Amino acid sequence: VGLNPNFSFRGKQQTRIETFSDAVFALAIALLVLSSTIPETFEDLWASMRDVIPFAICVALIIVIWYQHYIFFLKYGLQDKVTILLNTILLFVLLVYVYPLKFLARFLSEIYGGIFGIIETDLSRFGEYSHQNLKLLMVNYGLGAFAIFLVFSLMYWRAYKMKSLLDLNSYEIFDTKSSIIANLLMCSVPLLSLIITLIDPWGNFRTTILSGFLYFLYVPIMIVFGRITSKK
Amino acid sequence: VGLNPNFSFRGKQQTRIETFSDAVFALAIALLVLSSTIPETFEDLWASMRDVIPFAICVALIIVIWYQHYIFFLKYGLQDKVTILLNTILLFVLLVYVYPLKFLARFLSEIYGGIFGIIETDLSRFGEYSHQNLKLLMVNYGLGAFAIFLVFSLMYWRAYKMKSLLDLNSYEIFDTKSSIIANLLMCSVPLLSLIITLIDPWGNFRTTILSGFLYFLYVPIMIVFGRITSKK
Amino acid sequence: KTWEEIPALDKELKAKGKSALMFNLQEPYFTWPLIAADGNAGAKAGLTFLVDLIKNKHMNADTDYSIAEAAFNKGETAMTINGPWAWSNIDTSKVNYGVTVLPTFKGQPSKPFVGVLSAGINAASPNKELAKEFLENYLLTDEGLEAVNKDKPLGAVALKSYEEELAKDPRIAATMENAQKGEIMPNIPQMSAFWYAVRTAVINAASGRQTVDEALKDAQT
Amino acid sequence: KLVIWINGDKGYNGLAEVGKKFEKDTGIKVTVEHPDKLEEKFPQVAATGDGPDIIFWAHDRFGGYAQSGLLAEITPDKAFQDKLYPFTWDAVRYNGKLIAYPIAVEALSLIYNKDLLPNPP
Ligand SMILES: OC[C@H]1O[C@H](O[C@H]2[C@H](O)[C@@H](O)[C@@H](O)O[C@@H]2CO)[C@H](O)[C@@H](O)[C@@H]1O
Ligand SMILES: [K+]
Repeated sequence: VGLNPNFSFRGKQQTRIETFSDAVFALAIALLVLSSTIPETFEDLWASMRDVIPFAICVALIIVIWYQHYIFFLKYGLQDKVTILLNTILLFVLLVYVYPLKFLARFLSEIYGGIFGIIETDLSRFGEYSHQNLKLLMVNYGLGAFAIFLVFSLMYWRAYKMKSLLDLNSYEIFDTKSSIIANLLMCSVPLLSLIITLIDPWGNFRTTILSGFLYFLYVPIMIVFGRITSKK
Repeated sequence: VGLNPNFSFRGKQQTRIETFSDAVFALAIALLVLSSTIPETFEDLWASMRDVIPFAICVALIIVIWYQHYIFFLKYGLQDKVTILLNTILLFVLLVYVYPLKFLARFLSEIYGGIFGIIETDLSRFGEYSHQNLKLLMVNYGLGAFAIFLVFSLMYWRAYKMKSLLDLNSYEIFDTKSSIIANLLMCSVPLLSLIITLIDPWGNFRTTILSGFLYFLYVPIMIVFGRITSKK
Repeated sequence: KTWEEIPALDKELKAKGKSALMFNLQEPYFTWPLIAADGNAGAKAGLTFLVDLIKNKHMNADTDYSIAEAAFNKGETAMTINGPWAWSNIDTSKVNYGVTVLPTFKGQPSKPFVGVLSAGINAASPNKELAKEFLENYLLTDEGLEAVNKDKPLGAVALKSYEEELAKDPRIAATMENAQKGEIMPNIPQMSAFWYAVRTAVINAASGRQTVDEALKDAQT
Repeated sequence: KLVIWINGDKGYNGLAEVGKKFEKDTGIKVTVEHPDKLEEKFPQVAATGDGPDIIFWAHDRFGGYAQSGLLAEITPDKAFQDKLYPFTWDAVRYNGKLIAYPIAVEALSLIYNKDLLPNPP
């Protein structure tokens, strides 16, 4: 149930911030699916079932955020203005990226569908695949991911700033410090794509290849940033 | 209130996983009804009231799932990663099958309406009733039902795997084991239709008759599978 | 989090019949962290601030260990500067207390001196082997240090076996935080003459006899 | 004097509390002893000397005592016999004779610290 055996969970009691937060997460994953049109015929029914792969990817992504949220509020049981503020920023980012994720997930499902050879349907429905549009694709979703992890870092830092008020022990202080580092490290990968895309060194698709390729090397690039700080 | 007098309910306190889950179930049954258009005239009002039979069937179906969920989280009070994962898979399946159920419920209500002689409205609205489409109807809803019961079996097995951590007594161990069997037995009937439909022995509607006829013989076929394992 | 925001907080608290900070000004061990926060130029800065607190009537002139302790435990002052040993008396009182990092001065941290409580055997004692037995087999044991600690807390014990228990205490964490920001005192024979020089210097500047510049002059000699 | 030999890892204090109720209802003393190596001290002492009145050990050691002639044949009435599980009586049987009274089934388990190890091997 819990992550650490040395951590004393201050947020075992459910609060308004957590209840409100659960409503928003439930609404996000629910409306992602149920924002679709109701099938009126067999043809619509089969079309609607092609959407489950894109939705599974979206849902998996949203619960992962929900989990991090659950663990934070479980650890510290925080309920102050600044926690409320940072919490709102988080849910706000989530909400604005629900329908854009539905889009990205459908787009990438078609691209990966073409590769593997499952389907051969058109991508002209999405509009013109131009350099500017493919760059904005990275910058958009990259800015989204960066923000979510950035906010998680700020939230843990707020708990670190209130370590004494929360009566955090040496183990708990260590966890909190490690959780900040983790979220900043997670944050850097989208920050690095975003910056590369915005400068655009090549002036062509090469830029987008590199930017996209940093996510495939998430684990190794995270280890490099972590290793650089430890080596000094 | 409780199913068993020998069971010690570990989940009497409400948690985030349960709160989130309640939001999703409420949203599913709510949006099923309220996804319809708002009546603007008397004609729309009467049309909208024809939808209550299909909705009653859908709602009845969803609360039955909600009940099983309520009982599981009441029994074990689980809140770990794997429980979260399996729980998400469940809600995901639910969500993707909300609008398809609305469809099936409306379709079958017209078919049973024609039989009894209450109404005589067209089924051409649903598209062509072809062998391929009627086969996909079984495979779709059959795959949905199989998955829900499959997930309930996995959830109970996760609790069985944590029997010692949960301090389960001989009665509780027995219940858990019985709950796994129950859900696998429930799971088999849609698994058997689905397989029969996918092979398609006859190459015609006969296939669909048999596949559909297994649900009418749910109770007796469940008893056969249960009797086979006990006889050895 | 900073020393420089205490005067503002004190103005706020004095309106409600309460002090902000009360601590032992007589003993230099308590005033040294503020004095040594920056550093000389650092000692001049740190002390002038301490002098300005008494000059602005924020702190009392003859604030000692007893009236500071009592005031905090009574619920008259919002803050105090003390060691592990002082916690038990707070627990006795009905004061929801917290132990934390010492305030920063001029951005940099206040460097408190670090002491190692130590037991030595008197050279002119006939019971040298009996004392060694007591110290080793009875005091410097898990059971032995526990007994001392439940009376008045020792702080971060020297025993290796006590690491888990130390690490579970939030007040110890705050103690170790300040200990890292500070430094261990040299054991040298001149420490006595040093401490006396600082004890007088701080008292003279606090009461209003010698200037801050003239205090460091007499102390460096 | 009623003397009982049971291993030191068992509940001799509790066995004594039963023995104390016995003395109240009869007048016989019930002392409970726990000597080291009683499984191999009993067949040496009980053969020659007096030893204990009643010996407590896992059923596996009792066949050797029975063959050697160190144990009296147990003759419990049907009503007492019926109070215990029939499988338990089988363990305390050597050559069609009941050689002891079954108390409890014992098996080793994995005892683990849930704090140090929540999901043990
Ligand atoms: O005040 C100067 C004085 O400070 C230190 O003494 C501390 C002692 O270490 C603590 O345990 C505590 O009890 O308070 C004392 C100060 O009040 C130095 O150790 C000592 O030499 C010096 O005189
Ligand atoms: K809508």
